Amino acid sequence: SNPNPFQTTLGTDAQWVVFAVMALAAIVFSIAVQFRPLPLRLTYYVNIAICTIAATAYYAMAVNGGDNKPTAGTGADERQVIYARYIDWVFTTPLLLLDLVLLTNMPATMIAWIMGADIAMIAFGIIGAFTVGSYKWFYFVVGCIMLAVLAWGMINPIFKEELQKHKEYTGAYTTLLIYLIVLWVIYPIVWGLGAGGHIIGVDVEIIAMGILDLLAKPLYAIGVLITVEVVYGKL
Ligand SMILES: CCCCCCCC/C=C\CCCCCCCC(=O)OC[C@@H](O)CO
Ligand SMILES: CCCCCCCC/C=C\CCCCCCCC(=O)OC[C@@H](O)CO
Ligand SMILES: *C/C=C(C)/C=C/C=C(C)/C=C/C1=C(C)CCCC1(C)C
Ligand SMILES: CCCCCCCCCCCCCCCC
Ligand SMILES: CCCCCCCCCCCCCC
Ligand SMILES: CCCCCCCCCCCC
Ligand SMILES: CCCCCCCCCCCC
Ligand SMILES: CCCCCCCCCC
Ligand SMILES: CCCCCCCCCC
Repeated sequence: SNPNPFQTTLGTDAQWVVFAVMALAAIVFSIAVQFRPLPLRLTYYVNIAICTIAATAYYAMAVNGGDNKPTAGTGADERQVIYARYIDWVFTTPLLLLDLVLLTNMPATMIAWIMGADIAMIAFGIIGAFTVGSYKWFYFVVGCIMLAVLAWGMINPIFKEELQKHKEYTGAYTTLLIYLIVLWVIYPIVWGLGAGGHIIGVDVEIIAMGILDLLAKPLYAIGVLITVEVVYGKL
């Protein structure tokens, strides 16, 4: 029970690796956008911001994680709480959604509640992360419902023509969004096993979310950027 409940040099090394990749992606996108026509540049800037924020967060986690503070719980159930990741997510997950929202004609009211659910989800996550005992699962479950809500909203332009910008390319939107949803559903599983249940150790949770973050940010960004380039080229 509660195995390996503090970050070690294993977790720290993993964070430095993810830091390096996020920083490199931000730099590469920042140089690339200089060569691209103006209508494409917003999408590059969104992804430059995502990767820059993530690099900053991983720098913070790698430099400070060895302090083995703060913690939640006492005695044998005490476990380190890494909370920088939530500060990352409250800014980057709306930007990740924005990547796809930019490919739609969703009205402002709809974008608003999708983004609102997203921010709520992260908020319930960090509150749950610091909550000792069974009430943590109320936060968890409501956060999971918020993921379902934001996903439902993002799904609607797929089959609602009035929400579509360029219908002939619904396929690219659909594919990117399914990729995003698959990855995002893994995050609460990791949280449930780690921050929530104390079933997996802190280094393991670090590595798992490191892998997810690489897939969900710079690899996802490359997919989005390729999509908007190809679509713009065909218009
Ligand atoms: C122009 C606005 C740009 C967006 C606003 C800033 C975005 C935030 C950037 C990075 C967020 C993650 C860094 C947040 C820093 C977390 C601090 C930490 O890791 O604590 C370690 C513990 O040992 C101490 O208790
Ligand atoms: C659309 C494609 C979706 C792909 C989803 C891939 C999700 C990957 C995330 C997590 C998978 C598990 C990887 C984590 C691998 C285990 C980490 C580990 O063993 O830590 C070392 C310890 O033994 C020492 O303490
Ligand atoms: C780049 C960072 C990403 C894509 C982070 C995504 C995070 C989530 C999808 C978080 C989901 C959560 C729940 C649905 C319930 C509460 C716990 C969270 C915050 C891990
Ligand atoms: C679209 C919402 C999907 C939410 C999926 C949540 C999966 C939760 C799995 C939790 C695994 C850890 C169980 C707790 C062990 C103590
Ligand atoms: C949209 C569907 C929401 C599903 C929420 C799933 C929550 C998983 C329950 C984990 C609780 C474990 C308590 C020990
Ligand atoms: C705390 C809320 C942070 C949100 C910052 C990201 C905003 C992304 C733009 C959403 C579309 C308007
Ligand atoms: C040490 C464990 C390595 C796990 C590698 C997972 C990589 C996921 C690739 C998914 C591609 C879509
Ligand atoms: C009408 C059905 C609404 C279901 C919301 C969940 C969206 C699918 C997430 C996989
Ligand atoms: C720049 C894109 C990096 C994607 C890395 C995906 C592999 C993660 C497991 C090693």
